[PDB]
Amino acid sequence: DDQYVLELAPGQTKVVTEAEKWALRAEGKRFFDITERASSAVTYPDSVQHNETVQNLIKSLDKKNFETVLQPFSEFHNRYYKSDNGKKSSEWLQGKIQEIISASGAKGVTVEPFKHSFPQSSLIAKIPGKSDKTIVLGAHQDSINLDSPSEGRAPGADDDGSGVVTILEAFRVLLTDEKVAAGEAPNTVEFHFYAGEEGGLLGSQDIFEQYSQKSRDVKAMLQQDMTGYTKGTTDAGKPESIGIITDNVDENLTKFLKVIVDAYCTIPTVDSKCGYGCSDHASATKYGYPAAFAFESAFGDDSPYIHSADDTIETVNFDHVLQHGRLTLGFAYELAFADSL
Ligand SMILES: *[C@@H]1O[C@H](CO)[C@@H](O[C@@H]2O[C@H](CO)[C@@H](O[C@@H]3O[C@H](CO[C@H]4O[C@H](CO[C@H]5O[C@H](CO)[C@@H](O)[C@H](O)[C@@H]5O)[C@@H](O)[C@H](O[C@H]5O[C@H](CO)[C@@H](O)[C@H](O)[C@@H]5O)[C@@H]4O)[C@@H](O)[C@H](O[C@H]4O[C@H](CO)[C@@H](O)[C@H](O)[C@@H]4O[C@H]4O[C@H](CO)[C@@H](O)[C@H](O)[C@@H]4O)[C@@H]3O)[C@H](O)[C@H]2NC(C)=O)[C@H](O)[C@H]1NC(C)=O
Ligand SMILES: [Cl-]
Ligand SMILES: [Zn+2]
Ligand SMILES: [Zn+2]
Repeated sequence: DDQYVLELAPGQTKVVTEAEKWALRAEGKRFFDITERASSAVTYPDSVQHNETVQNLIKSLDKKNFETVLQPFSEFHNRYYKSDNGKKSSEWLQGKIQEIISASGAKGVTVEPFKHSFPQSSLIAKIPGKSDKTIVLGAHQDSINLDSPSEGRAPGADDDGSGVVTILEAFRVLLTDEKVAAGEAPNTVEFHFYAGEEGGLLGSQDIFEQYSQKSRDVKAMLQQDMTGYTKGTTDAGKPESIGIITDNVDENLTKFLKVIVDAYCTIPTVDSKCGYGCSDHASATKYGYPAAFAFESAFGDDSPYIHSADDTIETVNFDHVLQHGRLTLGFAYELAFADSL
């Protein structure tokens, strides 16, 4: 005591100290932290159906908005989920989401905190549709410095500030569609900003456990974690691409994600695996929901600065973030209007 229980592979657990937990992370191992829960097909459209509408919404994306939000978000000393910094950064992000909702005038759209047993709350923004079939867009809002998690500097600009501002800007543009804002889409859309991802997927485990216990009908979940770093790709002489993960994800949903990238982005896809417990999509998968995951690059070309003080906004390519904004908008809109899910 304190003893943390980690799940490193299906049905395989290890009891560790907190220091050993961060040492595992530093070696590249991921896991679910299951300390508090110690014993714990959908067919998609074959092609895009709303190309004219989505192409017009894409013209409203503004890459200056990514940097306007990411700069002050990264100025929190860290956004560590067990720190008062992480409570304050979540409250700040909640205020930014609320400013977008209030300025849209969309009567039924809300954001609410999801409480956890640590100071940093997750955030869920909801766009009600005509049915409770739900499409989820996710990113994690916490950051960590693995050499000193509680008090170490962690700007978290790429990991995962980039994903946060990607889906926040897609959320803003979605609310400019009159039918979506009025609640007339056949399906409900939610934007999730997960707390405590760096501690072992703590916030997304809580959310999808509760959704499963309440029989929430999640028809698709897309996670984005690190959407901004292209220098590794360009240094290697490789084509700028959207990375698509192929393990711990739903195969049909991943095929649909590639349809979305082919239709709405101007760069190609590149497949990789990233292992067990890799990001918050793994929590959706664990609790039985179909999930997919996109990120910045091919395997091994991602930011080498993550989990340190050097994960700064100067490493982020906002033209690449814009490509992820386009795919987020297309994924959300096409599935919001997929009445056969
Ligand atoms: C959703 O909706 C959106 C709309 O919002 C849809 O957008 C459409 O998307 C498609 C696909 O992405 C686009 O098609 C592609 O468009 C470009 C057109 O680019 C213009 O420039 C060309 C180059 O011109 C320069 O160079 C010439 C050299 O001769 C100069 O003379 C010029 O001055 C320029 O400097 C130009 O050639 C094009 O002209 C053609 O189109 C006009 C407009 O209709 C005609 O007047 C012309 O006569 C001529 O037909 C154009 O003005 C093209 O480059 C793409 O063509 C390639 O791909 C075709 C399909 O594969 C293929 O048949 C062509 O031969 C061509 O192939 C060439 O390129 C390949 C690589 O790309 C090579 O491998 C190959 O060897 C060959 O060299 C293609 O036409 C639409 O433009 C775009 N439309 C709009 C309105 O935005 C979107 O499709 C929708 N999505 C869905 C439904 O999923
Ligand atoms: Cl990471
Ligand atoms: Zn991350
Ligand atoms: Zn991380």
